[PDB]
Amino acid sequence: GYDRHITIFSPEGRLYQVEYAFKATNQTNINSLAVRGKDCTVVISQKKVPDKLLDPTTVSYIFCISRTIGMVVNGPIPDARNAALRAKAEAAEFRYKYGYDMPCDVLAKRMANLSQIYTQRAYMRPLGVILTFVSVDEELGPSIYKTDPAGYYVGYKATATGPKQQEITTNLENHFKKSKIDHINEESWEKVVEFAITHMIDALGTEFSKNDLEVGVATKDKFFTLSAENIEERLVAIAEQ
Amino acid sequence: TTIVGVKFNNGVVIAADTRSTQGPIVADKNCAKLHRISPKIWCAGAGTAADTEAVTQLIGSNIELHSLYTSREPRVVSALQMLKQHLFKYQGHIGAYLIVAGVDPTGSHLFSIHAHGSTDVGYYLSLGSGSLAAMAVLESHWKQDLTKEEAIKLASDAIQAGIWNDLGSGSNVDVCVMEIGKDAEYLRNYLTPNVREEKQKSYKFPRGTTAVLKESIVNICDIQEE
Amino acid sequence: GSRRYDSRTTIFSPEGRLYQVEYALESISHAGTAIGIMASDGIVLAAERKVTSTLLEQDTSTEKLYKLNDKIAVAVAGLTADAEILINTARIHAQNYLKTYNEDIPVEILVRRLSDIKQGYTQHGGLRPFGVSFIYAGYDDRYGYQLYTSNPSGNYTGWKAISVGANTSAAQTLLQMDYKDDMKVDDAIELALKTLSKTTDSSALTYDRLEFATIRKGANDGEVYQKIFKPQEIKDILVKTGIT
Amino acid sequence: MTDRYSFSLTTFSPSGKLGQIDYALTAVKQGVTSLGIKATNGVVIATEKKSSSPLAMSETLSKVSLLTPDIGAVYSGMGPDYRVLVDKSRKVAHTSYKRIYGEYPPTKLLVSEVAKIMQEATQSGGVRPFGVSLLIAGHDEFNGFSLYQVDPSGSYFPWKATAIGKGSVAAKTFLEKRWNDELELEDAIHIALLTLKESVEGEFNGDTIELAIIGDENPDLLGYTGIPTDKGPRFRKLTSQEINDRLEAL
Amino acid sequence: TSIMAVTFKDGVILGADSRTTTGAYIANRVTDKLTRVHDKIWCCRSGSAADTQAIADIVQYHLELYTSQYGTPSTETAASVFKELCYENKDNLTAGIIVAGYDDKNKGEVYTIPLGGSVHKLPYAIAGSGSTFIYGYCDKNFRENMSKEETVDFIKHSLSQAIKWDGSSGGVIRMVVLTAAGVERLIFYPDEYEQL
Amino acid sequence: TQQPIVTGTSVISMKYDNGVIIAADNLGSYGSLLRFNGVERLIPVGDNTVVGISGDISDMQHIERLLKDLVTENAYDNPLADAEEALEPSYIFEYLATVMYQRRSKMNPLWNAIIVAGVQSNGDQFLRYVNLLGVTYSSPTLATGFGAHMANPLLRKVVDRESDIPKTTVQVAEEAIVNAMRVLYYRDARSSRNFSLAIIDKNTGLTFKKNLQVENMKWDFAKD
Amino acid sequence: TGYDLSNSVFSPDGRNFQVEYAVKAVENGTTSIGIKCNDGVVFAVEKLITSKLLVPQKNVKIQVVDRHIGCVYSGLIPDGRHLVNRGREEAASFKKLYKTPIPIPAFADRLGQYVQAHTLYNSVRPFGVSTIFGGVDKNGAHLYMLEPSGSYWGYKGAATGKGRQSAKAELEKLVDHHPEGLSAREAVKQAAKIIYLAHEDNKEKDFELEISWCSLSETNGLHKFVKGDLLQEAIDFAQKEIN
Amino acid sequence: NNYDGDTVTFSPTGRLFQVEYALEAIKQGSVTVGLRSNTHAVLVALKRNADELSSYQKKIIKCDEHMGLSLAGLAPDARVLSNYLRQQCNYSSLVFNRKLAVERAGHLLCDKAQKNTQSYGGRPYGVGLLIIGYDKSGAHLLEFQPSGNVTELYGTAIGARSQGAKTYLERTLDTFIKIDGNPDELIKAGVEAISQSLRDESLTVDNLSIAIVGKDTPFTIYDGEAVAKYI
Ligand SMILES: [Cl-]
Ligand SMILES: [Mg+2]
Ligand SMILES: [Mg+2]
Repeated sequence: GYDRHITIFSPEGRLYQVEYAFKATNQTNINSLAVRGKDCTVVISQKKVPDKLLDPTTVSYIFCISRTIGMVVNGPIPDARNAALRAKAEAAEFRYKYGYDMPCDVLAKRMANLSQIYTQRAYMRPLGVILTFVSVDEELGPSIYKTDPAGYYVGYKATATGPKQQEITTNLENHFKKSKIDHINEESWEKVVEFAITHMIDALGTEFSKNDLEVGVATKDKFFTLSAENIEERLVAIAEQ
Repeated sequence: TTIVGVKFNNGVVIAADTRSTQGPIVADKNCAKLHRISPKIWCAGAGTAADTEAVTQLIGSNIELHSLYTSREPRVVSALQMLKQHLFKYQGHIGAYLIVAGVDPTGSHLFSIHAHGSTDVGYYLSLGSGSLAAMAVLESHWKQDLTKEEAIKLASDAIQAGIWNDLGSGSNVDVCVMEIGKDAEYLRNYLTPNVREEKQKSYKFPRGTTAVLKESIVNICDIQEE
Repeated sequence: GSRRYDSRTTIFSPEGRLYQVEYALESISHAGTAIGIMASDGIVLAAERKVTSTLLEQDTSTEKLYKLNDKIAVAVAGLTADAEILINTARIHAQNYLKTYNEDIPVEILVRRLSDIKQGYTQHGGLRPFGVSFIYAGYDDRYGYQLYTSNPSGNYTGWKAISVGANTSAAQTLLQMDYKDDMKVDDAIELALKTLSKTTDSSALTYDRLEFATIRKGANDGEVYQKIFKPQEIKDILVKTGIT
Repeated sequence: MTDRYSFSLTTFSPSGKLGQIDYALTAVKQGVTSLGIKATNGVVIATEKKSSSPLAMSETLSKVSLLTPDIGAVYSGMGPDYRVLVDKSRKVAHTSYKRIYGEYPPTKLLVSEVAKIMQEATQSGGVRPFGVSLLIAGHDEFNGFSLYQVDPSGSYFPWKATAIGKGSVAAKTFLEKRWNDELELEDAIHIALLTLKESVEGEFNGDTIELAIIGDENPDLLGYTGIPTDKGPRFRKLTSQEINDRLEAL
Repeated sequence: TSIMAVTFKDGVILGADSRTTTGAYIANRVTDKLTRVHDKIWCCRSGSAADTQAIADIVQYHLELYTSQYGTPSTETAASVFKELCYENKDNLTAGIIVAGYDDKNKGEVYTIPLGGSVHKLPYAIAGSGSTFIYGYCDKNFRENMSKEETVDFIKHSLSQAIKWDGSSGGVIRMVVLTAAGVERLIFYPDEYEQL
Repeated sequence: TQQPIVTGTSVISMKYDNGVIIAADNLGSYGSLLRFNGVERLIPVGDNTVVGISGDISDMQHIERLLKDLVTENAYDNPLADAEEALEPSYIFEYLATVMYQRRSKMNPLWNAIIVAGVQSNGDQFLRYVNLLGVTYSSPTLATGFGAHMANPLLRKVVDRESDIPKTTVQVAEEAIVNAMRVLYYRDARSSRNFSLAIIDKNTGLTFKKNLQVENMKWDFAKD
Repeated sequence: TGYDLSNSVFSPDGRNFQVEYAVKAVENGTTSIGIKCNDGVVFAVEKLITSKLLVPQKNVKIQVVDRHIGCVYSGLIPDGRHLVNRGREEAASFKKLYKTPIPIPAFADRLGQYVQAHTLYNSVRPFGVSTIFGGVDKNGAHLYMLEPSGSYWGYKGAATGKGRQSAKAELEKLVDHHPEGLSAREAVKQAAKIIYLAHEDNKEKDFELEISWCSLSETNGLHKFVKGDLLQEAIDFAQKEIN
Repeated sequence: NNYDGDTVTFSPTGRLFQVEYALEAIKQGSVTVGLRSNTHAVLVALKRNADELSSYQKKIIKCDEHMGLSLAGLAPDARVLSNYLRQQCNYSSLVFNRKLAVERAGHLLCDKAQKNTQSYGGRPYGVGLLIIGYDKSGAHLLEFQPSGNVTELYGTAIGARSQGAKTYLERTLDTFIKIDGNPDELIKAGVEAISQSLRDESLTVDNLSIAIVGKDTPFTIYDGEAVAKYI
């Protein structure tokens, strides 16, 4: 039974090491969510600091890949940072070679191709992570593209990742069934973040303080993360209506 | 060789003469110097003709693959970056001097490129042995906010200056117009101001004039059946 | 480390056999039968395609018979993809020889080269062998018409008549019975088709299940012609020999 | 580090089977159905866009891919394996042909190059076979229209019409009854849509079906005018609306 | 080329002419010699146009990758990356680069990297063929902690003289101002600076 | 193979009874252009060694970084890095001499002439020279470039042989060095008025003097 | 089963058992700690005196990287030395290209990526150490702890080895009782106490205390070992607290 | 058990069995003792013969004028490691005109041994070493294990029955550390130490091997009638 140890086919045509890498993805017990506005793309993720000895400012699963592209990761931090460093290197090289900023969907494809190689080559293991890339692309507009350990990737109107992804997914599905549009019809990113947090609260059934969340926002020509005090202002507005 | 590039209202135009030489001898009287890198990115080449042709096709090939990989139409800045890095690596030994022009989702663009790898931006440019004659015309008649018709006129007038005044240039004017939101229109032999006059005499020989030693049928067909 | 997952493809058994070679030969025994017969005035190559469909485009299809150069052809039995790798290598070797000596490569020299490549995969590299057996039909001005076979071990031998693939035991007995030294191509064509007709696992032998080829000096004067038969031409020769 | 897996991971078993290739074919069998039909004046290839989530934008996932202006490809099996094979196939069409002969390869030879890549993943050290079967449709001047299937082993076969994946056995029987040598392209598209409906459970429309043709030259898709010999690509992907128009005449 | 960079109270300003030369022929009369390698780190280029463009593109790549990992780089760090390329490839390069940048901690800084690949931190720097003619003028007229308007005048007057005497220099005078307030581009035409 | 671009001129030095003195001006020339006026060409290593460098400035800055790295490396896993296992002048010189000879042997030299001045653990004076060719030598007085032709003759009048070293005080030695720097300013066209001077003494340690100037000059007699 | 016989193999849980077994070697090692103070960091380690024949103060465990970073580790000592050697190469190349000394967060990732790389292949073994490291850069003090998996975070206080539970509890008290912060000299005293308190898990043999620190005010942002009078003062403070 | 097939595999309790098996080869080896004062450092080694016709296997190897070691375990592995030490001592002298510190020599040996414990295909070294030397900080004694662990000591012993000599040195610690400026008495203490590890056999003239290094004493090895004085 060595077909379960390396990435070769089982008699059912399955790759067990890939399947087990998907399971490692939920080891952090963290849920993330991404949505698109008119002018922006918002990504939120749960933040859990279980040890009082930790410096909470260094605990993060959101990464600034380039000026325009942000990435949230679902999975262990070592594999997350491995993927982050590579994505940063790939984005920088792309700009040098081809003279323009690497698009979000193209970076997703590139990282997905790298992941595919780990499923075919025996000496390399898959990374136990799911990567959600976000940006406001200069051609395609607000963009969400998500990669997994199988080497699969696709664009999203909105998406969710983590142990409780299904609850969040169904909640988002129901909203877009009502509105009948592919995005949040809102002018400011502040209100799109408020939408994202509200619908995560509804889906998970839990309340959040300023230290329980982590937020990333993509606008035209920059991606940035919010501070605890920026998130607090967001939480206050949600409670006041 | 005379090649020019001119920006206008809603796009860019490039033009070139059609003479290729080997020292003082004219090898081809109707040469095609306007090359296609991609459907809406065209370039004209001066210098070593094989190098301009080869470097254009290599980058054009890689641009096509890049376009397929990214699901996006190719950009002029990509062609420029790939061309300059390739040429810099070979330290001028690849003798390609190019004017690169085109339209893409970002807009309309005009650049020039020198064999060592240096690039330039401009509203009007000229390259080749007839570049000084062409640039004289461009510096005399260029203005901001040219129309399509004015730019074609200016570009071909600049090539004509090279044709008539530079011995390295001659014959016809080729033009390619790249306008935003339109197909690029390649105008081969846009002007033909150098048709040879009828000769004074016919030099068709009587049949049997040439002395022959042997005749034989050459078998170009494959080995036959039966 | 990695040793754990190594099958060790190039080792002897306690009996002194090469495991992977033996198992590759087992694979080849399930492939469609290919037959080669050598006559005084030419060579015949006949081969059976494996259980086909009515929607298969036969006239553009090739799985059995391949041209190596103008004088040499091969019949394949085994993994088609493996065979095409070796076939391309053989085509290159023939051209290398032609460039070097300005003469067409003698048949045996080409056969030895391909057979040596097969041998290498059984002695070093830790890779699986090629699951292919070839019948080589060819002509040169030293030995004239020649038939050879090679198998995954890299061993090769010469033949007057030979079969590879499925039911070779039955096929070889039938060939040994009816073959004679003074035989001609037209007689050899009939023997090859009759042998396939009796050994086939199909209900009947039809044109759409066959590939056929002849190498004849039936080319206008001292030269050799290769003829890869078309579907209609296989249909005609089946009627002529009285099988359909 | 270093790749220390320099030995084959696909080997012959006592019965003569190459296990990893058989298992790859099993993965293809589980894959979503795709098909191809050849007409007198064209070829059609089609498949279902099985969307993993309704929040996913399935237009961003292309199952039918342009390889050259006159050659297209579709698959059944593992999507990621297909995606990298399309990248390699596009590149090899240039490196081993267009950069040599100044023209795009004929369908049969590009198929041959893709097959070679798939064969090597079956013998080279430290790799598994590709878990896909490909259907490649194309046109070239001297061979006309053609359709090829490529399997994990690297074997390839030319077809008049065929199907691969989930419901291939039933689909091939359906195609045998309908196919003749006098079909026009529109007839082949009609038959393709009829055949594909049988293997689809849920929604059946232009948004859930991906369909492309190899047909007439499209000068409107060339992107430039002025060269008479350049007349445009023969590969064209049908739009959502174009599919729905032909579903009313179904 | 006539190029210079000058630190002042609020930051630093880079200045340059716009002439590119192949012999006596002006191959480009409206060249942009002030090049951006990071948001508030720019450089002035002199020497081979191919070499200095290649170097600047590589530095921009290095600082873009630095920023993604470690945040905004210092001007000293940018100068070091320039130096590494110029020093290690001294046999094959003809490049004279002035690096200028604005930090909030360090404020305006200027580094000059001559042919050999050495680095020199200075209050102001001049380079290019035209600089030879203004060593006297610049040394007599430079003061530390000048205002924005004074520094613009100093550069305008300096490059005016460099253009007047150096045939290789000419066209328009461009400047780029680097402060806490942001990045401002300036341009001055012949009819303005020739009458100074 | 290259050519020096930005260059530094003479470095001069001598031994005295309790230690060594070394000096060099603060100029970086660009051919005949006196381009850079604030260049430090004496580089201290710890509190017992000063390395003086002439020739190519880009290569000097490279050597400066090598010495900085040498101090970092010596401190690694070394509890006695500031005591018995500190860097000696002799260690620093031998390392540089190795690098210089290796670089000339690859036909890619560091275009410099270097003088390492210092005091050893046992109090012994250290003074040795190395250049772009890997050539090395020691003497009671050492000087590079123009200094070799003009400074050495003056410094050798103070310490002519080994036995003159114990008879030479630090005041007499510094006086001689300062006078030599004045003479070089009179006569070397690639020299400057501003210079640095370093004294390494076995009792009082390392004294580094910056922003020194050539003074008490005679020109008056030029009016005739 | 068999999933734990080879590195880089995912178990059906999604776990790398070989990495988890490396943690067991870390837990078997001596206690080492790190404390983040107002303008710097303090490192301390327990050194077991196996025999009288060990020369006191000679077998130094804490290691310096560059001139501003300190590193201490518990587990297989040679593995820790190998990691520090790599760290020294990483810091040297950073300073070579970028001039400035490597920032602590930057240095943390360099070690992290290297340790993570030893979980990607079966041809290598994971590191059998957890490393506590940090120092002062342009943005102030930073303290990190890095595990065999490659995982690392920033810390206010950190502990690893056989007496890590005891040490952690002591560190948590300091965080609660000093929200404003701890001075460098206080942190040295507290570090001595915590190692002495954590020595109860290793009470069979007696030990030797080793402390180091980097502080902006006390050491000019350079890494230095605590020696002589300041070390004795910390030992006295520690001995007073256990009695 | 299932985790001792190679050096690249941890056991479930975090042990490296191949390294532990390499450690076992040292325990089978013949006893050797190391001890030092403030002026000198001494190695004493019991050499082992194959039979009465055979020679006695040499145990002590000189690395430089100021440094050398004694071995216990696989002798060819000691030759590889001592050759490496000779090269490193030599590199230090040629490049830096500097005698290699004994502590730094220990660090280099640790790192060389470590690489063979973390990679596939290789194996750990199967030998233990006792390194003595005199450098700028005086006399030194080091103990090397092929796990990579190197330790600085006043005295120690490795090999079969080494525990008897190690206990003796632990008692005598305060006495032998004070034997300054008297080489003969320091060797006497070492010969008396190694005697606590003998059974059935005693120290003969071709059995005993002694080495010494000190303040004004280059590393020298004594064998044959040169050690009869100490028998
Ligand atoms: Cl890729
Ligand atoms: Mg793998
Ligand atoms: Mg001028």
